Amino acid sequence: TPLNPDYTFENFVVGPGNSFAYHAALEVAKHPGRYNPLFIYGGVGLGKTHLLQSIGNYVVQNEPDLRVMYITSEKFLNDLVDSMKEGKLNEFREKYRKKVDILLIDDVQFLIGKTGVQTELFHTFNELHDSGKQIVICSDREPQKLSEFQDRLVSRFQMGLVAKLEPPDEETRKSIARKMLEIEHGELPEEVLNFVAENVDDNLRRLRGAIIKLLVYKETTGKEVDLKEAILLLKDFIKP
Ligand SMILES: Nc1ncnc2c1ncn2[C@@H]1O[C@H](COP(=O)(O)OP(=O)(O)O)[C@@H](O)[C@H]1O
Ligand SMILES: [Mg+2]
Repeated sequence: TPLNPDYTFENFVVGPGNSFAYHAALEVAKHPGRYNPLFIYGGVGLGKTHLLQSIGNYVVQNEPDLRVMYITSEKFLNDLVDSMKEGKLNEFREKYRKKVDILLIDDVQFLIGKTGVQTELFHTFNELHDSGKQIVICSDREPQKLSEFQDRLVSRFQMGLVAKLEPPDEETRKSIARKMLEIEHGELPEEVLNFVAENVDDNLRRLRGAIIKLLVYKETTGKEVDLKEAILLLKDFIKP
């Protein structure tokens, strides 16, 4: 149960592009089991992971005694592979069903082609679901657009909530960048913050990247960040 201290509902700025996703997520965490399952989808750096673990953290705090499980489709892959090699299929099934009340799986696009794993995940889903265990799945693609995927699994993804994250607008981006700073206990000029939150618009992974890059500079160069200086430092965040 090692979740990220930052990935919480409170450090999530809401905006037209992520509002619905954020509420579904929050709602699911307030009533684990009521809406099974929750499948969040969106492109890179849009809050999937962050949102996914918030459900985790929120539940760890308001439902102290409740087995919460976060995981990457990839680990679900790597763990199975071993289950087969090491020979203990049980240990695996005990770990991902018998001993979980809430199961959060991130980046499911990793299972494309991996029909092997796809099959085992399928049942894990059904057993957890038939016993009211909350399931949440994050994907960089929507159920349909998920290539090389077992229809039965895919149709399992839809029988619940389906929310889509979309990149935020400039106004909302600046707010995210500001809340990003708090979390890093940093600080920047009200003209640098702007320039960054206005030109590092690919995704939020890079937005934070830049905001940290600068902080690292303000660490070494004890002086400070000058708008011009920032632009030199952030070359690879405007045209990668
Ligand atoms: N709505 C948001 N409000 C504030 N910060 C956000 C928001 N969404 C994402 N972030 C920031 O971006 C990072 C998470 O990006 P992430 O969710 O992992 O991208 P992805 O969903 O593509 O994996 C976090 O560290 C967080 O600080
Ligand atoms: Mg992710």
